[PDB]
Amino acid sequence: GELVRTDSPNFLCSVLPTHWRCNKTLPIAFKVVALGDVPDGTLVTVMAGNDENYSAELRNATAAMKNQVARFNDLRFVGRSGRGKSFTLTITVFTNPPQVATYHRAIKITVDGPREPRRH
Amino acid sequence: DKHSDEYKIRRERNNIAVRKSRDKAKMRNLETQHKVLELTAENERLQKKVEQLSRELSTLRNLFKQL
Amino acid sequence: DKHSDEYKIRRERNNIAVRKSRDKAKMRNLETQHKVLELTAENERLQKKVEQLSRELSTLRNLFKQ
DNA sequence: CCGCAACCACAGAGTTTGGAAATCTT
DNA sequence: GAAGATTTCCAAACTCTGTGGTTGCG
Repeated sequence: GELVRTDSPNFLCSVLPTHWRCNKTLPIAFKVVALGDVPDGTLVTVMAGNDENYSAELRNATAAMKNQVARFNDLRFVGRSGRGKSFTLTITVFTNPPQVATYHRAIKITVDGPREPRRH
Repeated sequence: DKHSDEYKIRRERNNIAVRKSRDKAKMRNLETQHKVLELTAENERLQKKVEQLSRELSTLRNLFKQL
Repeated sequence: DKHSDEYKIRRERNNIAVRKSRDKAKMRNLETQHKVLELTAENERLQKKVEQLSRELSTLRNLFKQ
């Protein structure tokens, strides 16, 4: 789905919802794109950071590069981000040498994810 | 327990839910085969007109090329 | 009796068979989906090939003229 | 007080998995 | 008919959202 520039000018990645429910599947498929040239089969990993949580547990945080893209299957966020705080994840392309990219204040992980205001 | 009133009811609804799903998947599968024919028809159709535009442009080029 | 040696063997035998067969089912299911994408690929590729030649003929027509 | 944003639990619809029977096909 | 294959039935184990009870904190 629509993509966005990263901290790095060599890689683009999928846009993410502002806030989503921990351990729930995302609206789109998370994918990383390399503008330069990168060897298919290049392992790519995603970590999620935050002041509060140093690194939050994730599911399907690894993916093999293919045709300049490393599509991720049902990537998932286990750890939470803390009220009002967002996760700043770290994409890490495993080439020679390993390359790094960052998407700042990317997604928010709460136990409920977006909910409908309570009718009280 | 296996004779609870809750039991049977919960159980009997799950059953309905299952019928639903089985039906659903069985259906998607079919729609897929359909989706495959659909395209096979298109590749055949595409393939025919492709061998056409190749003969027609290879013919026009023939009068031209050899004069 | 749903618990008489004979039945029991016959039962297990069938199970052995439903397992094998469910398996085949899924496999065939995947092949299809695969086949699908594999077409869509070829289908898209052919559409170009047409475009390519359609233009190419519009050129040897506008060319025969001039 | 109230409503928002987070947590926790925890119903209830969906799904996937697997052994029985029925139904088929050979 | 007989044997194996396929399908239909369900039960059980989980997975996928939702909603309700609470709570600090504007």
